[PDB]
Amino acid sequence: AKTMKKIYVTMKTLSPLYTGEVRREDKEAAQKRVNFPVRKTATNKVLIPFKGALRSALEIMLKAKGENVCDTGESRARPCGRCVTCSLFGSMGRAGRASVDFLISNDTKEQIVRESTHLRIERQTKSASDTFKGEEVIEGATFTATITISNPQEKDLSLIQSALKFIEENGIGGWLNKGYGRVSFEVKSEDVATDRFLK
Amino acid sequence: AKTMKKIYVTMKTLSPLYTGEVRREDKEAAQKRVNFPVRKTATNKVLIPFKGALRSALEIMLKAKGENVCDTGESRARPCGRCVTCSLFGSMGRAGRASVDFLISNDTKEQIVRESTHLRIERQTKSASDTFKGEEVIEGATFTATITISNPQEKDLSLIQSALKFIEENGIGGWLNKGYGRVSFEVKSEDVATDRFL
Amino acid sequence: KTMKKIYVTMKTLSPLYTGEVRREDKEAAQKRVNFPVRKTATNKVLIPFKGALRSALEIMLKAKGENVCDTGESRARPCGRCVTCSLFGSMGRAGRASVDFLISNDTKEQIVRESTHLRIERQTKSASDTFKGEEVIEGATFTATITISNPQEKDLSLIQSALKFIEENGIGGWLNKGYGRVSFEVKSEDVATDRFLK
Amino acid sequence: MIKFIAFLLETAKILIRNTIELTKITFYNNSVSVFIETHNGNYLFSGDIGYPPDMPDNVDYLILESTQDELIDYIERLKYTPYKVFLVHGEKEQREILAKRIISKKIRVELPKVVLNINTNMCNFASYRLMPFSGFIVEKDDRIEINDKNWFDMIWNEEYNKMRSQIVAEDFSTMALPDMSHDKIIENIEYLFNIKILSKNRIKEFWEEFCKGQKAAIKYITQVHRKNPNTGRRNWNPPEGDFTDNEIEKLYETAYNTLLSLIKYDKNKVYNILINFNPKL
Amino acid sequence: KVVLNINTDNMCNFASYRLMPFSGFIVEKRIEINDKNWFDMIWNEEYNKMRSQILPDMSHDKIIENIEYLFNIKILSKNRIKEFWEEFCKGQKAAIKYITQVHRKNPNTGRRNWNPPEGDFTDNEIEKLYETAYNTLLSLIKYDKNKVYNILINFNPKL
Amino acid sequence: KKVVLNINTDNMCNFASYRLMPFSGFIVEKRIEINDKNWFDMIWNEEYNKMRSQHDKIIENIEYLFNIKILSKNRIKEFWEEFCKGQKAAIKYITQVHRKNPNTGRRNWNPPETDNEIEKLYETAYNTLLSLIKYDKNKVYNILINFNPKL
Amino acid sequence: AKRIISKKIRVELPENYEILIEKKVVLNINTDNMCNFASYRLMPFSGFIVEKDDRIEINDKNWF
RNA sequence: CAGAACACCUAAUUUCGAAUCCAGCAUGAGAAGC
Ligand SMILES: [Zn+2]
Ligand SMILES: [Zn+2]
Ligand SMILES: [Zn+2]
Repeated sequence: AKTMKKIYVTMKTLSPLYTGEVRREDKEAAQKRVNFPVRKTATNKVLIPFKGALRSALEIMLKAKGENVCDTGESRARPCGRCVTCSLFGSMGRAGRASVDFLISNDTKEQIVRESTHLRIERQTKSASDTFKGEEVIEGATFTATITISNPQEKDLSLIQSALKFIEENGIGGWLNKGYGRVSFEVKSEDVATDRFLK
Repeated sequence: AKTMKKIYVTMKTLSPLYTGEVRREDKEAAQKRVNFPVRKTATNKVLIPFKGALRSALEIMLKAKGENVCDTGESRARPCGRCVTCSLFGSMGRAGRASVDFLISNDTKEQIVRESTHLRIERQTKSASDTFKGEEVIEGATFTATITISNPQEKDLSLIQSALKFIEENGIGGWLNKGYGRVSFEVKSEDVATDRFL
Repeated sequence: KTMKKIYVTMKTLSPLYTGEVRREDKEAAQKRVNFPVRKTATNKVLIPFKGALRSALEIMLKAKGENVCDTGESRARPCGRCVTCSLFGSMGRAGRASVDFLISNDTKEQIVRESTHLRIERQTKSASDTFKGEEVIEGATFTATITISNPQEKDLSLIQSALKFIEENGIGGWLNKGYGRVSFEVKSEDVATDRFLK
Repeated sequence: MIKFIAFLLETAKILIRNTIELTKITFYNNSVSVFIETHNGNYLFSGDIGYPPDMPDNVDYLILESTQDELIDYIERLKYTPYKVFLVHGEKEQREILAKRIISKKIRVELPKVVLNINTNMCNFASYRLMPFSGFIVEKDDRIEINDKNWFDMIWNEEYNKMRSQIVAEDFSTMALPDMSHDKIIENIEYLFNIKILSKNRIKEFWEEFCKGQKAAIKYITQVHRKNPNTGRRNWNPPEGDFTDNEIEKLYETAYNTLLSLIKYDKNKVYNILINFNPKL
Repeated sequence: KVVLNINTDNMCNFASYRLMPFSGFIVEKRIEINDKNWFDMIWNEEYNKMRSQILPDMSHDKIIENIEYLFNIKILSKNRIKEFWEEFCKGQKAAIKYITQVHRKNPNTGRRNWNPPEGDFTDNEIEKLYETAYNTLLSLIKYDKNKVYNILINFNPKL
Repeated sequence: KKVVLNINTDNMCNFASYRLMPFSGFIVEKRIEINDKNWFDMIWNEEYNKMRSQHDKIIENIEYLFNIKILSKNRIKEFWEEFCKGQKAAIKYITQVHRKNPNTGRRNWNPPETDNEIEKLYETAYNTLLSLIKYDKNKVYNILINFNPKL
Repeated sequence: AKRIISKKIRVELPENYEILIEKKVVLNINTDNMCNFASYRLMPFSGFIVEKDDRIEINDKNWF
C-alpha cells in the first residue's frame, strides 16, 4: 500500500551461460552463422527471463517443504490463487505483487557473448559425429535486475533470496545439465515509499 | 482557458514491450500465426493505451500520500469528481482536462515487432510442457504521445512527470511481471495560447 | 524430497589437454599456440564433464549388456527408457543429474604451460612438423559438483563407475597420446530441496 | 536551409555597415548585399556585381550570381573561404562554366518525408559514381524508403500465408458421426463444463465451426482431440480434479463423443443445447 | 478485354460459390492478370538490361505416399518441410540448392544432412530412403506453389 | 469463359514498360470474376448471418436502492421495458442480471454507493423487483415514474 | 595556425575550442503512380543511385 | 617527439559446424451520469 519493496539483484556469471534466442527473425538471422543464438536485445545486450526461474525455484522448494503450493509448470495448469507463489508471482485472478524484470546485462554481446563449438563424440571410435556452434555468455559477466513487490509482507524478502540460492544451485537458464548457467547473486533490498515520485 | 499545457512525451523501450491486440478481427487473423499479437494500427504502428497508465499511477501514488483521491479500479466504480485525478483525467459529469494521446511509435511492425517463443517448463521433469508464440516490441523502440491539458493549474506538470516515473518503475502494457514494458520517458513541455491557429 | 550432492575433485596426473571452443578465444591465440586450452574469462581452465560421464556409461553398460541407447552416432536420438536417459537426459524428460563443468581452482598462469610438439620423419629421424599447444600441468586441481534431482538408489555407484572409467581412459583430448590421465576424489551428501527456505 | 523559388531562408523565417539585430542582419554595399548570421550559418546574398566592392568581415555560405572574372575576384579576397557557394540567376551553361572554375579553386558548388536507402556493389562509369538498382519506393507515414525484391518477396510470402490460412474448403457450405440421446448429452456437457475440458471458449469455437458446416466442426473436434505422436498431448484444457491418468483419456474421449454426437443434431437444437453453457453464442 | 494467365486448379467451394485465394499483378498491357513468375522474370530481365547499359517427375499420389512414409520414419520432419517451404517459396533454384545441400554426402565425413530414419533398416536401404527423399522433394519443385502448399500442410500445418 | 474485374484500376503503378499493380485476389467462378477482400468479408458475414437466421415495502426498498445506486435510471428503464414487454422477459431479465458468474463472482447489478451486506442488498433487489413483477402494470408505472422521470 | 589562416581556412585550437551538413538523400523519380498490396504505399522503380559528394540521389533511366 | 633487456632450425596443417519436439489453453463482454 504505502510501502513497496525494491530488490536490486546483481548476478555474476561463473560457468558459461546460454539462454536461447526466442525471437524468430533474430534467431533465423543468426542460424546462418550459429546454431544456438544467445537471447539478445535489439540494443545489443543479453536478455534472460527471470520471473519463471524464481517461480520454479520457489515452487520446487516450497513443495519439498510441504506447503500447499500448486504446480503451474504442468501443461495448461491453472494456479489456484491461494499459494505463496500465487501471492508473489501471480495467479489467474490477481497479478503478482512481485514484478521481476529481465536480467539485463551490463555489457553488450561483443564483450560477453562468444561463439563456441560443441560436439557429439561417437562412443566407440572416439570421433566427432555432430558438430554444432552455439553462442554463450562469458564468466564474470554482470547482469542486473529489480524485483518490485507492490504489497510487501515479511517473507517476500527471504523467499526471493532462497529462490536465488536455488538458482545458484541449478542454474538460471539454458543447458543447466551440461554445467551452463551457474551464477551468483548479490542482493540490495530497500523498502521505498509508493508516493516517492510525487513532488 | 486561455492557455494549454502541451506535453510531448517520447518514450524509448528499455525492455521488451508487450501490449495486447484489441481488435477482434485483427486478433483472430493473427491468432493462427502468433498467439499473443501486439496492438497495431492499420497504418501498422504499435498502439499503447496511455491514459489508464497515468491515471492508475497517479491514483496509487496519491492514495499512498493519504490524499482523498478516489479509485476507478474496482468493478463498476465511481469517479467522485472532486479529486486531482478526477480533475485531470475526468469524471462522469465533467470531462478530463488532460487529453492523453495514444503512444504512437515512429516505426512499423517489421522494424520493431518481433514474434517470439514463450514456454512453460515442468518443475520436476525440466521439460517444456507448453509452447506459445507472442509478438513483442523491441528494446530501443521509441514512441510519441502528446498530452494536452486545457485549463492548467500549477501542479499538472509535476503529477504527469511523477506518473511517468511510476510507469518507468512498473512498466506499461502487458506481461509486466515477467519484465515486459519497462521504458524511459523524455518530456518536452510547452505553454500554448489556445488561439495559435488563428 | 531429496537431491544428491556429488562433490567431485580431479587431480591431473599426466598433462591435460582439452581444446578451446570459443572462436574469439581461439583465432586470437592462433598467432601463439596452435592448440589453446579451454579457459574462462576469469582465466580458469574449463573441462566438459557430462559427455565424458555419459560416454563412459554407454560404453560400460553396453558392454555389460542392458538396454542403453547410444547418444554418439550421427544424430542419435535418445530413447527415454534406460538408466543413461534417466540420469543424463532424453528428448522427453531432462537429465536428473545436473553435471557442472570442471573449473580449475587455480588461474591459467599457475596451471597452463605452452609446449612444443613435433612430427618426426620415420626415415631421416629428423623433425618434420612442429606445432605449439597448451597443456594443463600435473597436480592441477579441478572442482565440480554433480546434483541429482530425483535420486534413485544406484546413482552414486553408477557415477563413480563412470568416474573410474574416466580415471583409466582419460578426459579431454589427445587421449591416446597419454594426455588426460586423472584421479578423482568424491565426497557425497544427500540434501533436502527445502534447504535454502529459512 | 535555403529554399529556392527569390531566396527563402528558414532558420525567424526571413527571405532575401551598421548592424540591425533581428539573426544578425547587415547590408554591405555591392557597388546591395546582405550578410545574415544565425547559429547554423553565415549566409551572404551578394546580388549582382559591378569593381572594388565591400566584402564582409566568415561567409560560411556565399549565394552569388554571374553571367566572369569579377565573380571569381569576389570569390577570393573574402577571408575564410566559404563552405559552399550557390550559382543562381543565370544561364545554365554559363553557370556550369563558372562552376568548373569554382571547383578549380577547390570550393564546392550546387546548381539549383526523409527518404532512406535500405539498399546495399558500385560502378565508376562516367564522371559520377553509381550502382545500378531496380527496387521499390515505400511511402510510410513519416519516411520514404527504398527496398529491393527480397523485401517484396517477404511481404508477398506473408500475404500468401495470411490469405491461404483464411478460407477453408467447404465452410458455410452444404453421416457417420456417433449417436447419443439428448439426456446423456446434457449430463456429459454439464459434467465436462464443471471441470474445465469443455469451457466457454471451446463451446464458442464449436459454435463457429458448426455454423461453418458439419465437416468444419468434425475437423475442429478432431484437431482438438488429436493426440500428438511425440508429446502425447491433446488440445483440450486439462480437467480440474484428481483424475489420475486413464479416466483423463476416457474423459477426453467423452468430450470427443459428446461433441461428435451433437454434430448431427439440428442447428437450432444445438443452439438450445449450448446457450445454457455459453450465453453469448 | 482482360486475360487471366492462371490455371484455375485449387478452387475451393465457399457455400454455393467456387473460390480461390490468390495474389497477382494487374497488368495494363489486354488488361492481363499475371502471377508472381511474371514479376520475377521481368525483374531479372530489367536487372540484365540495367547492368547491360553499364527435375524428375513423380505422380501426385506417389508424392503423398512417399512423403507419408518419410514422415513416419522422421526423415522428413516438419522442420525440413517448413524450410523446404521457405526455399520453394523463395524460388526454384533456391529449393534445388537447398535439397542438394541436405542430400550432399560430405566427402570427408560421409554424412547426409537429413534426419536419420526411426527404426532398424540396413545402411543400403537407409541410403535408398535418402535418395527417395531427394527424388520426391526435388519432384515437388516441378509443381506450382498451390499444390506444394496443399501437399505439405497435411504434414506440417503452418508450412 | 468470360472474365470481369471488380477492383479499382486507378491507383496503379507504372514500371518496366508495364502499368502494373500488386493486388490480392478472390477468383470466383460463376463468368470468372476477380474480387478483392471486401467482397470476401462481405460474403463471409452474409453466409454467417444466413446461418444465424435460426406495496409500501417495495416503495421503501426502491427508495433505498435509488440512493445507493444499485438500481439505477438505466436499470429502471430496462426493468420497466421488460415489464412493458410482459412478464416472461421480466423474470428472464432479473434472472440474467442477478446471475452471479461462477468464474469471477461479480454480479451485474450496480455496486452500492461487507460481502454479506452486498449479497443482502442484491437479494433485496431480487425480492423487491420480483415482488414488483407480479403486481398490476399501472402500479409499476406510478412507482417507476417517481424515480426515473422519463420512465 | 597563422599560415593556415593565411590560406583562409578555419582553425580550432583545443584550448580555444557550427554548420550542419546533412548528407541528404533525395528522390528524383515520379512519385504519383503508387499502389497498395499489404497496406504499403509502394511503387516498383528501376534506375540508378548516384552517390555524389554531399548528396545521394536516386535518378531515373532518363538521367543516365 | 617516445618505451627499452654455446648456439642454431622449426612452430604449421585438415575435417566437420548440423539434427529434432512443441507453438496450446483459460477468464471476463458490463456500468453510470447527462
Ligand atoms: Zn497457486
Ligand atoms: Zn475522484
Ligand atoms: Zn535411452
